[PDB]
Amino acid sequence: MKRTFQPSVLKRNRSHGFRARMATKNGRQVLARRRAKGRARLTVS
Amino acid sequence: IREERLLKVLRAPHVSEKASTAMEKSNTIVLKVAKDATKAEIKAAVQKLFEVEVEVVNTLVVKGKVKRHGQRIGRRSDWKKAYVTLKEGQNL
Amino acid sequence: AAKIRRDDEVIVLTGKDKGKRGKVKNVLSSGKVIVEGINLVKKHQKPVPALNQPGGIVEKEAAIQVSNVAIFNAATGKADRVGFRFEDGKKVRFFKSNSETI
Amino acid sequence: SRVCQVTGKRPVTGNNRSHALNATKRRFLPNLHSHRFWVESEKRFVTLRVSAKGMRVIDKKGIDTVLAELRARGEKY
Amino acid sequence: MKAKELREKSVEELNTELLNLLREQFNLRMQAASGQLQQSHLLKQVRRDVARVKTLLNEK
RNA sequence: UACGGUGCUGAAGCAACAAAUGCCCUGCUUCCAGGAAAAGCCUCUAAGCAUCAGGUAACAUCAAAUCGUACCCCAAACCG
RNA sequence: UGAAGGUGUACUGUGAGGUAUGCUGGAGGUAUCAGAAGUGCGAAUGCUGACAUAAGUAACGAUAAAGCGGGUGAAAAGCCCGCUCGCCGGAAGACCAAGGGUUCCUGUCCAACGUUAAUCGGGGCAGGGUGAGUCGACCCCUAAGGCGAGGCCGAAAGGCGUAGUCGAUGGGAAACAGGUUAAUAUUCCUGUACUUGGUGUUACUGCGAAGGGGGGACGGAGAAGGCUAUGUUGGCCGGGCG
RNA sequence: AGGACCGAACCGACUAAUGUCGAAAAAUUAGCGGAUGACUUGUGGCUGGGGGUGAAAGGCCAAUCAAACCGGGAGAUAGCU
RNA sequence: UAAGGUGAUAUGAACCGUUAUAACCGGCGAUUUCCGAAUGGGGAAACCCAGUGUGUUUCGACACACUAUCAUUAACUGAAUCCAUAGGUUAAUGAGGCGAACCGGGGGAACUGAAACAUCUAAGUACCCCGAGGAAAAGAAAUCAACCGAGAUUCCCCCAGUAGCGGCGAGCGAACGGGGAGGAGCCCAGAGCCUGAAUCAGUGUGUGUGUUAGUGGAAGCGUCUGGAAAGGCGCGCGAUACAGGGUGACAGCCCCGUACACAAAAAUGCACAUGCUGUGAGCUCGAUGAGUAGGGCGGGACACGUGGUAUCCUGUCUGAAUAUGGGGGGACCAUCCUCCAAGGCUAAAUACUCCUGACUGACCGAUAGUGAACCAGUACCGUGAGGGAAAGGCGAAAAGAAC
Ligand SMILES: [K+]
Ligand SMILES: [K+]
Ligand SMILES: [Mg+2]
Ligand SMILES: [Mg+2]
Ligand SMILES: [Mg+2]
Ligand SMILES: [Mg+2]
Ligand SMILES: [Mg+2]
Ligand SMILES: [Mg+2]
Ligand SMILES: [Mg+2]
Ligand SMILES: [Mg+2]
Ligand SMILES: [Mg+2]
Ligand SMILES: [Mg+2]
Ligand SMILES: [Mg+2]
Ligand SMILES: [Mg+2]
Ligand SMILES: [Mg+2]
Ligand SMILES: [Mg+2]
Ligand SMILES: [Mg+2]
Ligand SMILES: [Mg+2]
Ligand SMILES: [Mg+2]
Ligand SMILES: [Mg+2]
Ligand SMILES: [Mg+2]
Ligand SMILES: [Mg+2]
Ligand SMILES: [Mg+2]
Ligand SMILES: [Mg+2]
Ligand SMILES: [Mg+2]
Ligand SMILES: [Mg+2]
Ligand SMILES: [Mg+2]
Ligand SMILES: [Mg+2]
Ligand SMILES: [Mg+2]
Ligand SMILES: [Mg+2]
Ligand SMILES: [Mg+2]
Ligand SMILES: [Mg+2]
Ligand SMILES: [Mg+2]
Ligand SMILES: [Mg+2]
Ligand SMILES: [Mg+2]
Ligand SMILES: [Mg+2]
Ligand SMILES: [Mg+2]
Ligand SMILES: [Mg+2]
Ligand SMILES: [Mg+2]
Ligand SMILES: [Mg+2]
Ligand SMILES: [Mg+2]
Ligand SMILES: [Mg+2]
Ligand SMILES: [Mg+2]
Ligand SMILES: [Mg+2]
Ligand SMILES: [Mg+2]
Ligand SMILES: [Mg+2]
Ligand SMILES: [Mg+2]
Ligand SMILES: [Mg+2]
Ligand SMILES: [Mg+2]
Ligand SMILES: [Mg+2]
Ligand SMILES: [Mg+2]
Ligand SMILES: [Mg+2]
Ligand SMILES: [Mg+2]
Ligand SMILES: [Mg+2]
Ligand SMILES: [Mg+2]
Ligand SMILES: [Mg+2]
Ligand SMILES: [Mg+2]
Ligand SMILES: [Mg+2]
Ligand SMILES: [Mg+2]
Ligand SMILES: [Mg+2]
Ligand SMILES: [Mg+2]
Ligand SMILES: [Mg+2]
Ligand SMILES: [Mg+2]
Ligand SMILES: [Mg+2]
Ligand SMILES: [Mg+2]
Ligand SMILES: [Mg+2]
Ligand SMILES: [Mg+2]
Ligand SMILES: [Mg+2]
Ligand SMILES: [Mg+2]
Ligand SMILES: [Mg+2]
Ligand SMILES: [Mg+2]
Ligand SMILES: [Mg+2]
Ligand SMILES: [Mg+2]
Ligand SMILES: [Mg+2]
Ligand SMILES: [Mg+2]
Ligand SMILES: [Mg+2]
Ligand SMILES: [Mg+2]
Ligand SMILES: [Mg+2]
Ligand SMILES: [Mg+2]
Ligand SMILES: [Mg+2]
Ligand SMILES: [Mg+2]
Ligand SMILES: [Mg+2]
Ligand SMILES: [Mg+2]
Ligand SMILES: [Mg+2]
Ligand SMILES: [Mg+2]
Ligand SMILES: [Mg+2]
Ligand SMILES: [Mg+2]
Ligand SMILES: [Mg+2]
Ligand SMILES: [Mg+2]
Ligand SMILES: [Mg+2]
Ligand SMILES: [Mg+2]
Ligand SMILES: [Mg+2]
Ligand SMILES: [Mg+2]
Ligand SMILES: [Mg+2]
Ligand SMILES: [Mg+2]
Ligand SMILES: [Mg+2]
Ligand SMILES: [Mg+2]
Ligand SMILES: [Mg+2]
Ligand SMILES: [Mg+2]
Ligand SMILES: [Mg+2]
Ligand SMILES: [Mg+2]
Ligand SMILES: [Mg+2]
Ligand SMILES: [Mg+2]
Ligand SMILES: [Mg+2]
Ligand SMILES: [Mg+2]
Ligand SMILES: [Mg+2]
Ligand SMILES: [Mg+2]
Ligand SMILES: [Mg+2]
Ligand SMILES: [Mg+2]
Ligand SMILES: [Mg+2]
Ligand SMILES: [Mg+2]
Ligand SMILES: [Mg+2]
Ligand SMILES: [Mg+2]
Ligand SMILES: [Mg+2]
Ligand SMILES: [Mg+2]
Ligand SMILES: [Mg+2]
Ligand SMILES: [Mg+2]
Ligand SMILES: [Mg+2]
Ligand SMILES: [Mg+2]
Ligand SMILES: [Mg+2]
Ligand SMILES: [Mg+2]
Ligand SMILES: [Mg+2]
Ligand SMILES: [Mg+2]
Ligand SMILES: [Mg+2]
Ligand SMILES: [Mg+2]
Ligand SMILES: [Mg+2]
Ligand SMILES: [Mg+2]
Ligand SMILES: [Mg+2]
Ligand SMILES: [Mg+2]
Ligand SMILES: [Mg+2]
Ligand SMILES: [Mg+2]
Ligand SMILES: [Mg+2]
Ligand SMILES: [Mg+2]
Ligand SMILES: [Mg+2]
Ligand SMILES: [Mg+2]
Ligand SMILES: [Mg+2]
Ligand SMILES: [Mg+2]
Ligand SMILES: [Mg+2]
Ligand SMILES: [Mg+2]
Ligand SMILES: [Mg+2]
Ligand SMILES: [Mg+2]
Ligand SMILES: [Mg+2]
Ligand SMILES: [Mg+2]
Ligand SMILES: [Mg+2]
Ligand SMILES: [Mg+2]
Ligand SMILES: [Mg+2]
Ligand SMILES: [Mg+2]
Ligand SMILES: [Mg+2]
Ligand SMILES: [Mg+2]
Ligand SMILES: [Mg+2]
Ligand SMILES: [Mg+2]
Ligand SMILES: [Mg+2]
Ligand SMILES: [Mg+2]
Ligand SMILES: [Mg+2]
Ligand SMILES: [Mg+2]
Ligand SMILES: [Mg+2]
Ligand SMILES: [Mg+2]
Ligand SMILES: [Mg+2]
Ligand SMILES: [Mg+2]
Ligand SMILES: [Mg+2]
Ligand SMILES: [Mg+2]
Ligand SMILES: [Mg+2]
Ligand SMILES: [Mg+2]
Ligand SMILES: [Mg+2]
Ligand SMILES: [Mg+2]
Ligand SMILES: [Mg+2]
Ligand SMILES: [Mg+2]
Ligand SMILES: [Mg+2]
Ligand SMILES: [Mg+2]
Ligand SMILES: [Mg+2]
Ligand SMILES: [Mg+2]
Ligand SMILES: [Mg+2]
Ligand SMILES: [Mg+2]
Ligand SMILES: [Mg+2]
Ligand SMILES: [Mg+2]
Ligand SMILES: [Mg+2]
Ligand SMILES: [Mg+2]
Ligand SMILES: [Mg+2]
Ligand SMILES: [Mg+2]
Ligand SMILES: [Mg+2]
Ligand SMILES: [Mg+2]
Ligand SMILES: [Mg+2]
Ligand SMILES: [Mg+2]
Ligand SMILES: [Mg+2]
Ligand SMILES: [Mg+2]
Ligand SMILES: [Mg+2]
Ligand SMILES: [Mg+2]
Ligand SMILES: [Mg+2]
Ligand SMILES: [Mg+2]
Ligand SMILES: [Mg+2]
Ligand SMILES: [Mg+2]
Ligand SMILES: [Mg+2]
Ligand SMILES: [Mg+2]
Ligand SMILES: [Mg+2]
Ligand SMILES: [Mg+2]
Ligand SMILES: [Mg+2]
Ligand SMILES: [Mg+2]
Ligand SMILES: [Mg+2]
Ligand SMILES: [Mg+2]
Ligand SMILES: [Mg+2]
Ligand SMILES: [Mg+2]
Ligand SMILES: [Mg+2]
Ligand SMILES: [Mg+2]
Ligand SMILES: [Mg+2]
Ligand SMILES: [Mg+2]
Ligand SMILES: [Mg+2]
Ligand SMILES: [Mg+2]
Ligand SMILES: [Mg+2]
Ligand SMILES: [Mg+2]
Ligand SMILES: [Mg+2]
Ligand SMILES: [Mg+2]
Ligand SMILES: [Mg+2]
Ligand SMILES: [Mg+2]
Ligand SMILES: [Mg+2]
Ligand SMILES: [Mg+2]
Ligand SMILES: [Mg+2]
Ligand SMILES: [Mg+2]
Ligand SMILES: [Mg+2]
Ligand SMILES: [Mg+2]
Ligand SMILES: [Mg+2]
Ligand SMILES: [Mg+2]
Ligand SMILES: [Mg+2]
Ligand SMILES: [Mg+2]
Ligand SMILES: [Mg+2]
Ligand SMILES: [Mg+2]
Ligand SMILES: [Mg+2]
Ligand SMILES: [Mg+2]
Ligand SMILES: [Mg+2]
Ligand SMILES: [Mg+2]
Ligand SMILES: [Mg+2]
Ligand SMILES: [Mg+2]
Ligand SMILES: [Mg+2]
Ligand SMILES: [Mg+2]
Ligand SMILES: [Mg+2]
Ligand SMILES: [Mg+2]
Ligand SMILES: [Mg+2]
Ligand SMILES: [Mg+2]
Ligand SMILES: [Mg+2]
Ligand SMILES: [Mg+2]
Ligand SMILES: [Mg+2]
Ligand SMILES: [Mg+2]
Ligand SMILES: [Mg+2]
Ligand SMILES: [Mg+2]
Ligand SMILES: [Mg+2]
Ligand SMILES: [Mg+2]
Ligand SMILES: [Mg+2]
Ligand SMILES: [Mg+2]
Ligand SMILES: [Mg+2]
Ligand SMILES: [Mg+2]
Ligand SMILES: [Mg+2]
Ligand SMILES: [Mg+2]
Ligand SMILES: [Mg+2]
Ligand SMILES: [Mg+2]
Ligand SMILES: [Mg+2]
Ligand SMILES: [Mg+2]
Ligand SMILES: [Mg+2]
Ligand SMILES: [Mg+2]
Ligand SMILES: [Mg+2]
Ligand SMILES: [Mg+2]
Ligand SMILES: [Mg+2]
Ligand SMILES: [Mg+2]
Ligand SMILES: [Mg+2]
Ligand SMILES: [Mg+2]
Ligand SMILES: [Mg+2]
Ligand SMILES: [Mg+2]
Ligand SMILES: [Mg+2]
Ligand SMILES: [Mg+2]
Ligand SMILES: [Mg+2]
Ligand SMILES: [Mg+2]
Ligand SMILES: [Mg+2]
Ligand SMILES: [Mg+2]
Ligand SMILES: [Mg+2]
Ligand SMILES: [Mg+2]
Ligand SMILES: [Mg+2]
Ligand SMILES: [Mg+2]
Ligand SMILES: [Mg+2]
Ligand SMILES: [Mg+2]
Ligand SMILES: [Mg+2]
Ligand SMILES: [Mg+2]
Repeated sequence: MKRTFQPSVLKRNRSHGFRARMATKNGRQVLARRRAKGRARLTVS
Repeated sequence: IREERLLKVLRAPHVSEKASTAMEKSNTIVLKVAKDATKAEIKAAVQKLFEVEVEVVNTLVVKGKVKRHGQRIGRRSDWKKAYVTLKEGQNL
Repeated sequence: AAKIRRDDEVIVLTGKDKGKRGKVKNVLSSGKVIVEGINLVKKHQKPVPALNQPGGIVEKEAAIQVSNVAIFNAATGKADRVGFRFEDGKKVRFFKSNSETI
Repeated sequence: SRVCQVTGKRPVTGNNRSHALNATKRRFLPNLHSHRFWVESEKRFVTLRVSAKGMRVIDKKGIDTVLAELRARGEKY
Repeated sequence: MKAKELREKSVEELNTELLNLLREQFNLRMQAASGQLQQSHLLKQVRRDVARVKTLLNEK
């Protein structure tokens, strides 16, 4: 009966993507964290 | 016209039923080309290396299959094939 | 500077083939030689469909550790430790006690 | 930003103490005003955002002497 | 072969590059995939012999 | 006839009537709540330029790259 | 010539314990007196793994429905072929977008996965399969809106915004019929077309934007008229005489 | 003409029974309300936590809301078990 | 360096070598796709799309370079408007982003404690931001002291839980003085006779002696159990080497090391000569930091909560004397004493360890030790930020079980 995740790759990338993160001071720090932790998938891309 | 590099375009001839049926009946050759490799470059390469009269080149990108074996996933490389149609002066 | 090497008559110091002598077939990277007629192991070779398919047991020459073998002197008539020295420009081996060159 | 071009007076912080000494954070902004100064060296008006005390430094020194110090730091006016 | 290839002309040394690419690499690459080639070692040494030349003709 | 078919042939291939929520219709009447933008496109000339450069037709010849193209898609392949 | 550990047995101390030893085990162990503690577990709806119980119990996911004959096979209610029966048919059909991401197709295999079996499968394992000037994206323009040189503003971070530049869900050139593959087809083939560019010849001639104008270019409802998709019935054609 | 009428799609959710270790962390079945409008829906945008948004119910803001979620202060503190 | 090499799971196939042109390990290079500050414009990172010139080309078009922004600098130039300025062009140089902690600044909580709570505490703590450097800050007295004296700064030990501060509660808590580590000083607000002298400054430059490859490197034997001897027993031998690890059980002498003796074509880190684009001592003479010190007002910092409250900082409004001058000595005053503010610079002792090398543990030994001994920040979970596992061991040798 209509769940929360209703996927859309445009929305996904525009919202959470690499360039979306790069755009902002705080979004750049997220990447700096995921790199510091050492994640394989740095963003969803 | 693009000397030296033309040699790097054509990787190998492709072997299949669909490839074979298109030898005699359609007068084409199917072949694995470089991931770059434009239809002009494939044509110009066949025109020099194989040295035959090319009518037109059709091209596509084949997606690699995800082969999970043992306990690890691993996908094949994406490779590009080119159906190269030949003129009436044909051989191989 | 490997002390035991390719075309070299050795004698076995330890193991079921203690006292036997033979030539080295090939030294391995791991530090193990394959001396002929020494570690004879009776392998059960499975008849693989492709190429040859004999189907039978075979006495293969297994590997032995380098420290289990010493070069045969052929003068004293026993095992001897190897050294290294510079005779002429090149480096060469020698027997400790009865200082000869190989 | 609320910064005097002459003195460099910027907004400092501090408390706003009540009768019962309830410390609540505040700011002390400086008395800034965009004012036009006649530079008699090159015959024109120069607009500067200065504190009231800035104006007194410009009165005490020369406008050209202050602009000389402003130009050394790498500013515009 | 390097010591011999080093003493060559800048125009003449291209002809060896083009000869290494023209046949050899291409021919063996096409012959390998068709299943006519037994000697697989040739693919390696040709690729290294190109690199040698393409290194050698970067003199400026 | 591998029982799959496959090359060969291959007749008629019209008229009436009914008929859309499609199309004409970005129409028409009509109403008040008064109904995107910008290029492509046609047109006009300044700054310019005058046996130039451009346009115009008719023609010939090239050129049209690259990526997607399987499959499911009111579902066992999506979200649960 | 058998350590620790495991497992029994027999002695033994007031107790926590200790000693000896059979079997298993196959390389460690440690007297003594000292020294130091991650020093002792039955509970904390403690924590992790294992394993019970209920129990061979409920359940096996729409009450659209099966039946039989033959085939393959170690085995067939379920797979294949056939013939009946049934159910959907503004869908439970057929194409798409989004979203998945090889599930497609072929051969092969039945451990696990499938709420049963499985010779079957969207399962395992190999190998194939996605062909475009015209379909879509790309590109061209823009909406809401995002970003935004200078800028204005803000302790710093940054905020807003001009020129611009992005941003479709909208506007903007052109391809259709039939044939074909185990699997693609407005893409391959055959038959007919069409569009926008670049580039040479001829005969003419007043051309050129960051500009002007036109156009693109737009609402709801309603009503009618003509059409077509399509359907029906004759006609013609090929079989049919039960 | 109409926030007109009846009625499918579509949007809803008044009654009942079922279901409640479900077919389903809100559904099914049979009825039920709106159905040219203050309608409905696709695609993309904007508003952010004492903040948003709200034809107002403390409703809604990713199955979480009288103050979201994640990380941190942090082993908060617990005269209690 | 070298007789075995073509990395691993992980074999096969085809090869490559043996006294040196295989592999292997280092120094210096060459290449160095795309994304990413990303920088030609854009963008849903790993894609789309160009401009300009150049140089070839068979109509088709190839190849390589450039082209971000900003900040200084310079030349072209240049609107309202006469002069110029704003602006616009290209070039020179630099900046941009990432990274563990430590460091200095700009902001800056609350839970908590006070047995409630609001001053106070937690605490200038967590966190956010900015800017550095191998350290950073401080720093050569307008400092203390007590009529005695010291002599920049930082860090350690006391002084001392002292004096004080404090809803005089909870709590906060110095300084003087003493002992140590470490030591060092200078430059401008400029005239003199005279001047390259001290000094730090290019860089070469021989040097030293490290770093990045390495080379040599002693001495064991027989019997007894046993699958296997390094073990038992007997006889030896080395030891500037008995650290350690491997080898079919526990090896000084089997192997690899070890002590020790050595070793560089090339690149570099230091420590002395040192030619020097390029840099001034000593003198005399002076000068000696103004919207400044101080004050009023409001805040903050000082152990010190406005209190009798010195001292420091400054948002605000004011405002001296400037060396017969002024600051300080904890309200304030007068004598005595001591210093010279309103401009700068400066090594060492000190803090830290993403990372590199060796070594060490009354540290852990697979529910421990990292989350991660295993291909783990993985599978998996979440739209996302983010969370986040389980999983070690055949044997001495695959001899991994032909039939
Ligand atoms: K039927
Ligand atoms: K705390
Ligand atoms: Mg979104
Ligand atoms: Mg941060
Ligand atoms: Mg994370
Ligand atoms: Mg991800
Ligand atoms: Mg074609
Ligand atoms: Mg294509
Ligand atoms: Mg791959
Ligand atoms: Mg407070
Ligand atoms: Mg004005
Ligand atoms: Mg180069
Ligand atoms: Mg048939
Ligand atoms: Mg009709
Ligand atoms: Mg009908
Ligand atoms: Mg109209
Ligand atoms: Mg036209
Ligand atoms: Mg015209
Ligand atoms: Mg053509
Ligand atoms: Mg073409
Ligand atoms: Mg399709
Ligand atoms: Mg289908
Ligand atoms: Mg279907
Ligand atoms: Mg469908
Ligand atoms: Mg449905
Ligand atoms: Mg369907
Ligand atoms: Mg569910
Ligand atoms: Mg599902
Ligand atoms: Mg015994
Ligand atoms: Mg005994
Ligand atoms: Mg015994
Ligand atoms: Mg025993
Ligand atoms: Mg025994
Ligand atoms: Mg025992
Ligand atoms: Mg023990
Ligand atoms: Mg015991
Ligand atoms: Mg038993
Ligand atoms: Mg028992
Ligand atoms: Mg015993
Ligand atoms: Mg016994
Ligand atoms: Mg036993
Ligand atoms: Mg052991
Ligand atoms: Mg042991
Ligand atoms: Mg022991
Ligand atoms: Mg014991
Ligand atoms: Mg003991
Ligand atoms: Mg102790
Ligand atoms: Mg315990
Ligand atoms: Mg207990
Ligand atoms: Mg227990
Ligand atoms: Mg377990
Ligand atoms: Mg049963
Ligand atoms: Mg029961
Ligand atoms: Mg029952
Ligand atoms: Mg039952
Ligand atoms: Mg059932
Ligand atoms: Mg049933
Ligand atoms: Mg049934
Ligand atoms: Mg039969
Ligand atoms: Mg049978
Ligand atoms: Mg069978
Ligand atoms: Mg049968
Ligand atoms: Mg059979
Ligand atoms: Mg049979
Ligand atoms: Mg049978
Ligand atoms: Mg049967
Ligand atoms: Mg049957
Ligand atoms: Mg059935
Ligand atoms: Mg059937
Ligand atoms: Mg059928
Ligand atoms: Mg029905
Ligand atoms: Mg119907
Ligand atoms: Mg379609
Ligand atoms: Mg899926
Ligand atoms: Mg995919
Ligand atoms: Mg699969
Ligand atoms: Mg299938
Ligand atoms: Mg099968
Ligand atoms: Mg079975
Ligand atoms: Mg199996
Ligand atoms: Mg089953
Ligand atoms: Mg089940
Ligand atoms: Mg199948
Ligand atoms: Mg399958
Ligand atoms: Mg196209
Ligand atoms: Mg069309
Ligand atoms: Mg699109
Ligand atoms: Mg294009
Ligand atoms: Mg355009
Ligand atoms: Mg645009
Ligand atoms: Mg707008
Ligand atoms: Mg805009
Ligand atoms: Mg903006
Ligand atoms: Mg600019
Ligand atoms: Mg600027
Ligand atoms: Mg700006
Ligand atoms: Mg303004
Ligand atoms: Mg902004
Ligand atoms: Mg605009
Ligand atoms: Mg669109
Ligand atoms: Mg169009
Ligand atoms: Mg379109
Ligand atoms: Mg069209
Ligand atoms: Mg058709
Ligand atoms: Mg046809
Ligand atoms: Mg036909
Ligand atoms: Mg199909
Ligand atoms: Mg055609
Ligand atoms: Mg024709
Ligand atoms: Mg014709
Ligand atoms: Mg025509
Ligand atoms: Mg047309
Ligand atoms: Mg045309
Ligand atoms: Mg216009
Ligand atoms: Mg429109
Ligand atoms: Mg309308
Ligand atoms: Mg109406
Ligand atoms: Mg009417
Ligand atoms: Mg009509
Ligand atoms: Mg018709
Ligand atoms: Mg028709
Ligand atoms: Mg009829
Ligand atoms: Mg008949
Ligand atoms: Mg009848
Ligand atoms: Mg109305
Ligand atoms: Mg109505
Ligand atoms: Mg009625
Ligand atoms: Mg009704
Ligand atoms: Mg629907
Ligand atoms: Mg309902
Ligand atoms: Mg509902
Ligand atoms: Mg009722
Ligand atoms: Mg009922
Ligand atoms: Mg129940
Ligand atoms: Mg039930
Ligand atoms: Mg209902
Ligand atoms: Mg009713
Ligand atoms: Mg009704
Ligand atoms: Mg009604
Ligand atoms: Mg909806
Ligand atoms: Mg939306
Ligand atoms: Mg938003
Ligand atoms: Mg909140
Ligand atoms: Mg918050
Ligand atoms: Mg807020
Ligand atoms: Mg508000
Ligand atoms: Mg509402
Ligand atoms: Mg209420
Ligand atoms: Mg909720
Ligand atoms: Mg609620
Ligand atoms: Mg709350
Ligand atoms: Mg709250
Ligand atoms: Mg949330
Ligand atoms: Mg902490
Ligand atoms: Mg707690
Ligand atoms: Mg070596
Ligand atoms: Mg061979
Ligand atoms: Mg060489
Ligand atoms: Mg060499
Ligand atoms: Mg590289
Ligand atoms: Mg960019
Ligand atoms: Mg560049
Ligand atoms: Mg640049
Ligand atoms: Mg770029
Ligand atoms: Mg797009
Ligand atoms: Mg100038
Ligand atoms: Mg002008
Ligand atoms: Mg002018
Ligand atoms: Mg530049
Ligand atoms: Mg440059
Ligand atoms: Mg910087
Ligand atoms: Mg930086
Ligand atoms: Mg700090
Ligand atoms: Mg800091
Ligand atoms: Mg700090
Ligand atoms: Mg602060
Ligand atoms: Mg508090
Ligand atoms: Mg509180
Ligand atoms: Mg309290
Ligand atoms: Mg309390
Ligand atoms: Mg309370
Ligand atoms: Mg701070
Ligand atoms: Mg921070
Ligand atoms: Mg920063
Ligand atoms: Mg250091
Ligand atoms: Mg440095
Ligand atoms: Mg410093
Ligand atoms: Mg300093
Ligand atoms: Mg100072
Ligand atoms: Mg001084
Ligand atoms: Mg002095
Ligand atoms: Mg001093
Ligand atoms: Mg004295
Ligand atoms: Mg003294
Ligand atoms: Mg002293
Ligand atoms: Mg009181
Ligand atoms: Mg404190
Ligand atoms: Mg304390
Ligand atoms: Mg004293
Ligand atoms: Mg002393
Ligand atoms: Mg001292
Ligand atoms: Mg001392
Ligand atoms: Mg010392
Ligand atoms: Mg010292
Ligand atoms: Mg001393
Ligand atoms: Mg010294
Ligand atoms: Mg001195
Ligand atoms: Mg001094
Ligand atoms: Mg001065
Ligand atoms: Mg030395
Ligand atoms: Mg050595
Ligand atoms: Mg040795
Ligand atoms: Mg014996
Ligand atoms: Mg013997
Ligand atoms: Mg005996
Ligand atoms: Mg015996
Ligand atoms: Mg035996
Ligand atoms: Mg022995
Ligand atoms: Mg014994
Ligand atoms: Mg002796
Ligand atoms: Mg020993
Ligand atoms: Mg053992
Ligand atoms: Mg012993
Ligand atoms: Mg011994
Ligand atoms: Mg040892
Ligand atoms: Mg001994
Ligand atoms: Mg020494
Ligand atoms: Mg040297
Ligand atoms: Mg030498
Ligand atoms: Mg050198
Ligand atoms: Mg001074
Ligand atoms: Mg001054
Ligand atoms: Mg003062
Ligand atoms: Mg003051
Ligand atoms: Mg005073
Ligand atoms: Mg004072
Ligand atoms: Mg005052
Ligand atoms: Mg007053
Ligand atoms: Mg005052
Ligand atoms: Mg005051
Ligand atoms: Mg106060
Ligand atoms: Mg205080
Ligand atoms: Mg008092
Ligand atoms: Mg008093
Ligand atoms: Mg005083
Ligand atoms: Mg003075
Ligand atoms: Mg004096
Ligand atoms: Mg004097
Ligand atoms: Mg006086
Ligand atoms: Mg005085
Ligand atoms: Mg003093
Ligand atoms: Mg003082
Ligand atoms: Mg005084
Ligand atoms: Mg006093
Ligand atoms: Mg005092
Ligand atoms: Mg004092
Ligand atoms: Mg006085
Ligand atoms: Mg002074
Ligand atoms: Mg003086
Ligand atoms: Mg002062
Ligand atoms: Mg001072
Ligand atoms: Mg001051
Ligand atoms: Mg000051
Ligand atoms: Mg000073
Ligand atoms: Mg320095
Ligand atoms: Mg130093
Ligand atoms: Mg030590
Ligand atoms: Mg130890
Ligand atoms: Mg330990
Ligand atoms: Mg252990
Ligand atoms: Mg663990
Ligand atoms: Mg264990
Ligand atoms: Mg375990
Ligand atoms: Mg963890
Ligand atoms: Mg996920
Ligand atoms: Mg295990
Ligand atoms: Mg193993
Ligand atoms: Mg083992
Ligand atoms: Mg077996």
